[PDB]
Amino acid sequence: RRGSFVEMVDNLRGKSGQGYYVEMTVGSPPQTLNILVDTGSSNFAVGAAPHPFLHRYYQRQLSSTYRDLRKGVYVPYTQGAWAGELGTDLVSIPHGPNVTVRANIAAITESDKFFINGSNWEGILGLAYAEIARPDDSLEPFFDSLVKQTHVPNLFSLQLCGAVGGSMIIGGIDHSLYTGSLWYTPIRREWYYEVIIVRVEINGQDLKMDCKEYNYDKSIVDSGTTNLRLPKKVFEAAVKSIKAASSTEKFPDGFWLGEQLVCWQAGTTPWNIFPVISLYLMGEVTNQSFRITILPQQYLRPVEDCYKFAISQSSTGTVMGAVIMEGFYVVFDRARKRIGFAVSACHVHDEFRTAAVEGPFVTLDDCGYNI
Repeated sequence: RRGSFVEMVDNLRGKSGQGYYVEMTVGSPPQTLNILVDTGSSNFAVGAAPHPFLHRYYQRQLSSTYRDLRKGVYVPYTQGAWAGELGTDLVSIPHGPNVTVRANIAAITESDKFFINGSNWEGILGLAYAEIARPDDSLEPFFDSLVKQTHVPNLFSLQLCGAVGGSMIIGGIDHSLYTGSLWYTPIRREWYYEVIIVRVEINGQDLKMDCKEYNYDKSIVDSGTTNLRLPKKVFEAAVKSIKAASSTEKFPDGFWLGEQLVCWQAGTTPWNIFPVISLYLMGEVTNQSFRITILPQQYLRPVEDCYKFAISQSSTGTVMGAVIMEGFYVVFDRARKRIGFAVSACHVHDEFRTAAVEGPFVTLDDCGYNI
């Protein structure tokens, strides 16, 4: 649905490179917890046992509405790992829809390199599809349950604002979160939020690769990942191109690898020397595509003026992480098996440049990886 979701606006907080989170309550009576919003996974899991980096955690023994599934689960992430016990309980989202649903919950009892010290989040809400749920696809993911048990429409939208805060609009599309119009790309397959990139540009200049290279072996939208991550081949070409475009200043070879910071006196970052990056995505009409363009203010992340280069290599395909998303209002329109992009009303920019979403472009031919 469309309108004004004034109670849901600004319901996200983050700690800069540590993830965006929403407040949720579980159990009876309600226990409160901060939950990482992760479009790149499908399990709802919460710490359920003391751990050095948890201020609080879920206490199953205090919930009258708790139920044990008498089954264990473990998950490894691109980053870390946790193990737990499956169960169900009542779940609410205070600054969300006014509903309460029964959902599956992994009670996290052991973990390594998962809970980030000082992140202030205690759990994870995987918003992807059941196909990538652990132990298997029979564990209904949270959002599925929310849609089946209430009249919340099958759809949510995300405006992540860098600098961390933002908005998770559950069930609708809030028009005050974007300017211009919304462009949609088909979701290739309901597992991850898979999309297809058909062309890449650095400051208008085409990288000029077979478009299969761009989606090998998949391209995804993943709010649980900080960086823009590109297949090694695409990554090398892009960094070459980006180096060429910012030559008026030279940087340690290890800046381009994420291994070193770079700094400028306060408020003098030479943004203009850095090119803009553009991904063309497949449109909904045949042979049409559209373009999203991000600024250096997106791929150069600030670090407690200092910056880390937030584009990196991947062997698991393209991950359009938070670097990409912070430019845009992103609509995960699941009812319609599409994802929408519009210019974020909150994205960070200077006076000379802004993120963009333009289209349509005629595009010939095939870009998706097949098994």
